[PDB]
Amino acid sequence: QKKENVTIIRDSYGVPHLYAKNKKDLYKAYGYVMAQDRLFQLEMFRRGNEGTVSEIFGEEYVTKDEQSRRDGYSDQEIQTMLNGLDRETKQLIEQFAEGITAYVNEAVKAPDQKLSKEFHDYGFLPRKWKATDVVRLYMVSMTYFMDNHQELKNAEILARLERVYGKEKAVKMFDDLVWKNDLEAPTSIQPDDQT
Amino acid sequence: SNAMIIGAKKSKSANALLFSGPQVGFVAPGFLYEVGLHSPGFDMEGSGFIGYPFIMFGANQHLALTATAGYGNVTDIFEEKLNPANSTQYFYKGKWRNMEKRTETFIVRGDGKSKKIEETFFHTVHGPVISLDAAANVAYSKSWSFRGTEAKSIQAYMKANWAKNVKEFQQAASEFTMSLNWYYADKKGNIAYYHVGKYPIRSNQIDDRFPTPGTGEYEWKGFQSFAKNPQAINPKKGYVVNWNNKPSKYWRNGEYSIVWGKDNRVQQFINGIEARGKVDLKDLNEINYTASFAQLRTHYFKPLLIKTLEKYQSENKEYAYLVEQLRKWNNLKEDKNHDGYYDAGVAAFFDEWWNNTHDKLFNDSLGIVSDLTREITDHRMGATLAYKVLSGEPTNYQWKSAAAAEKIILESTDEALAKLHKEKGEEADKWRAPIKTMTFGAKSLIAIPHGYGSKTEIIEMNRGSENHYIEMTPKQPEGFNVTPPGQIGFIHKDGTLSEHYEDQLSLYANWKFKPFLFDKKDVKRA
Ligand SMILES: [Ca+2]
Ligand SMILES: [Ca+2]
Repeated sequence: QKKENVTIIRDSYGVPHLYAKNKKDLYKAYGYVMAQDRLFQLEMFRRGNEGTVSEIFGEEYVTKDEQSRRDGYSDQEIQTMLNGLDRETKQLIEQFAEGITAYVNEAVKAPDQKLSKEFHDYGFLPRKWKATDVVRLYMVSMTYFMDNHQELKNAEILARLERVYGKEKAVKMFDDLVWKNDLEAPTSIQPDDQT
Repeated sequence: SNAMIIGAKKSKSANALLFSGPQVGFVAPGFLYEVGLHSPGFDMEGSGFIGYPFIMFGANQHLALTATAGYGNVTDIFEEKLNPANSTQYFYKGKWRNMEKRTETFIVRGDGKSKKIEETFFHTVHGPVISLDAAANVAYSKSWSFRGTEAKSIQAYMKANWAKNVKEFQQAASEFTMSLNWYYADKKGNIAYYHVGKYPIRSNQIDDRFPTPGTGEYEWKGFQSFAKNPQAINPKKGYVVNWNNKPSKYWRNGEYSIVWGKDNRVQQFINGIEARGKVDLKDLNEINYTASFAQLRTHYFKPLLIKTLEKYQSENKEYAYLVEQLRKWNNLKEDKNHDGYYDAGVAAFFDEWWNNTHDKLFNDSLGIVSDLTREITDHRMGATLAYKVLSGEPTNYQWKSAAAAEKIILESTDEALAKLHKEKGEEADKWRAPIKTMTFGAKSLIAIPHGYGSKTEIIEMNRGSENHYIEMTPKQPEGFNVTPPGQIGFIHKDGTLSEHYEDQLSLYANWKFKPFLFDKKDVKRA
């Protein structure tokens, strides 16, 4: 256990348990402990979203950075998103970023003890964080589970099938490959359970 | 990702239960971050994805929550009609429109020397341009139903953390704009399931499995009310299980229906829950173990294989033996005695039988598109079309008659057995395959390196990257969890590893767990 205004108890697995008097203090401590534990990971996840990984890891990541920038958002666009949130919520995201930044500032001042090996080996320093960067950390991972181009693959499947087999056969085959609705597919709820 | 929620009537203790199992791969430092958050009126313990200012898998004072990816239809591709005289113009609502253009500079590390490369990116009214078909005077743009609402989704998740009852949690769920399944269990015994996300109202003139013409006649017309999203509070069955399967019978997801077919991996969780009466967290862990090691094609395909071989076992002694071995096999690829080999030798036969069968079913018709169709017909969630063909159930195209299907099953058996006889011998114990292992590596699903990884090998498991098991007792959430590889990713400049870098790998590999801590008196001694 160790105390800003937030008591942090690290258990025997190193998990931090944060005891705060209010949410503003809590969310700053949350960002701080996450940066203490994971700063290089956070930095690289952010670079993934910004399309700046190739600054560190070279040409092998250029096309990935290009895709990220192609489909991503500017800082101003993200700031507009934050400005549309409830005031308190935006402020807590800002506090979280301030906590990450507090650790960054500590680490750059004592890099040999507080900056992890990957920064030393790759020869660069972590930058400070803003609330927009927190949104970037959300987007880099969550959007992966939502984003796909299967419509384009489907169009290509159908077109290739049609050019060899003709339209009527291609349509039947495609309907078996990508069905409209398989009524026998197992479901998590039943129709009569719907609210 | 998998999840289960158990209502009071199905729980041995009469307390609602929750199980989490998000599948986000295995990396060091881990994809998840575990924390305890405690301020006035807000007490919560669990994990979220790295960088998220909220818990996704865990419990507050009032409710436990988890999530699985929804696979709902939140991305559409628009086929833009390009001006043959100007490829930066597209036809939309009666007029040529100009694409928004953006130049982006990328600094690249070479060798050391840094170089600058430039790329130009385009947007239309529908979204970023992702693909060109210049030959066809077409560009493809991408519309996300959640475009510009990602921060609203963060806020919704924070509100779910702060929620104290079904009403507040459902309000938060109604504000989330991306496609997830959310699961809820509370101390009053309630459970709830929501397929969250903002689902657009599409044109009824288009086939939603393919790109939408972008000329303006087929635009989205807003987003459906959350009341039309699949959802249930206290469903009659008394539980909800999910492994990314379909929410409800008439819910559609367009181009990605390939994940929601008759043959679906959630069957492992259905089987386990239906085989039991009232359940406790130990039962849920046994179900997770089965799912984690199941050879998923066994559920529907092992009976079909047995039925075929049984017809010919009086002439072919090898088939009688295979039937006996297949019948006694528990359908798992597991290593209970930790000798480095899967325990059932017939599982190696079955794996090869399946690979041979899949190829014989489709190579002659789909070989010319297999770079795109194999990922459908041999999908990790199920092989519905193959099942329908082999079982003789109705299909739109007549892939194979029953006679041709049976010949495929037999040829695949003969080939698989011949190879095993040639290389290992005739007794099934000689066929046992070496276990496949995995490490917690340096590169996650975001496809860029974020650390140095770990070289410690553990058996591959079709399992969540973390697991929580939570019982909502009257006093507080109780239970157990594991969040490999460990909490702390820091490596000192000199190479010294945090003692908490990989100290949960053994728990994960050995089906052991650490206590879920909620009461501060427990935290201080944990
Ligand atoms: Ca779509
Ligand atoms: Ca073994």
